[PDB]
Amino acid sequence: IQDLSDNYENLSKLLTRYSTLNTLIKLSADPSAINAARENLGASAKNLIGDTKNSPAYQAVLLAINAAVGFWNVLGYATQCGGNANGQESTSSTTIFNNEPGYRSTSITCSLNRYKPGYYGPMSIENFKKLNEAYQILQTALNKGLPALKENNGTVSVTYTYTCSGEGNDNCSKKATGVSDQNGGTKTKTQTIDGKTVTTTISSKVVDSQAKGNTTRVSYTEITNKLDGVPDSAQALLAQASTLINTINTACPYFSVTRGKLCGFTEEISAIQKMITDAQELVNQTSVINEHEQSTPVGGNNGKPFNPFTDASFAQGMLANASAQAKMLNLAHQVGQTINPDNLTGTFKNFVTGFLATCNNSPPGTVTTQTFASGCAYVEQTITNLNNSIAHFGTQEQQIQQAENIADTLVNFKSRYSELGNTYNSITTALSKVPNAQSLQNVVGKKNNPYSPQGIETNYYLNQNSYNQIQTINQEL
Repeated sequence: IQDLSDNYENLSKLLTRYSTLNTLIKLSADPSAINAARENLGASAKNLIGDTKNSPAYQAVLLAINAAVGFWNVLGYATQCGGNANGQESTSSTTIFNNEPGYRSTSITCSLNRYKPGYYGPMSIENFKKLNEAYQILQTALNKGLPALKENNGTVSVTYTYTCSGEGNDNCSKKATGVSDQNGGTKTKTQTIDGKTVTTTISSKVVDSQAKGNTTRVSYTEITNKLDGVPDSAQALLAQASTLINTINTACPYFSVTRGKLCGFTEEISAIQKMITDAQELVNQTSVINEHEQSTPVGGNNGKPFNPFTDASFAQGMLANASAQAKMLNLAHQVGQTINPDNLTGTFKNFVTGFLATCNNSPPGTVTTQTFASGCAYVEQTITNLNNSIAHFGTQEQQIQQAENIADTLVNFKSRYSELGNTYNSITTALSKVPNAQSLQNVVGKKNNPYSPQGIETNYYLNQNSYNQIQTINQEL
């Protein structure tokens, strides 16, 4: 019998594929099972793109965004910045950006002079402005709340200010800001973001050192930026998060809390770039689902019985729909795994547990004097809510898998049905090589079906009892 262990192994493996294929074939030949799977796809799609708390897709998008914001909240205060316009070194230019996580301040001050901005040096004012604008947009949208993935018409208004002090400072100058007058001029432009018409209003105001309220006693300009109609959407915010982390990686400025270059946090930046990319690909799947609705009846709803060989035009779209939902769930889990401290070690884990997933500072998008050196982007809570939503989606995931399997079977029905017969033949052959042949031959059987109009000439059967015994013997050897 010990010489029959490979025989029972092959027989057990074939019978499992036989039963799985047989059940899948019977499912995909049944219009009621098909319509139940198509109805499940519609409901799980509505949850994926319509929910917030209970959508793993939504939670993963929020996590990728918050990891980027929290990364800058940890390191922004220690980041060296300064200089003049177009990355030129400055003599005595002090440029302060408000609503930024500075050291014991709600502002980051850029006042490093006599050093040219660049890699491993100070971040240029041009790069900080690019960084700051994305930071303010993200924080304002996160404060309002990221809408569900199906939402394409949500907007926010974003307002932020920066001041220019010191002799020779051309950062709040006209060619930099492109206004007109600096003491009272204002400019209204339009910049189309993600297909949205965004109205931008830039204002300039000069405050001489003599003025009641100017406790700084240092003649300074103030630039106020007002963006109207900024898209608050998954795709739009992921692009802003991409701009934030990539501006950090591109400028790679010097920092000192340890000291070095910001792009030296190579593990953190690689993780955030991957999470943003995975989240963007996750969001891209919504249009695949949108263009493949499963609501309309199929079959199987005409005069004659459903034929899986000819009445399965809908299967390709059903497969694309289920494929997109499975891909959304897998990518959502991938975003969690990338940043989850339980999967990290060394310096990367210490960064997440000690800094990114904490908050010394409170509504989302809040900048306080204690924000610095802390993530303050609810990274810890979002990881928990993402994994909670994945567990909540377990039943729906299973239904997506079944739908996927049914749709894949219908697309390849001729080949899958033919594989079922070939598997039956390999089983009967393998049965002839196990001793005392006429004992368990009941395990598989087939009957011709002439007067059956589904185009399926042969029905395949399986003795669940004899199937069970063969599996136990296989387990015994």
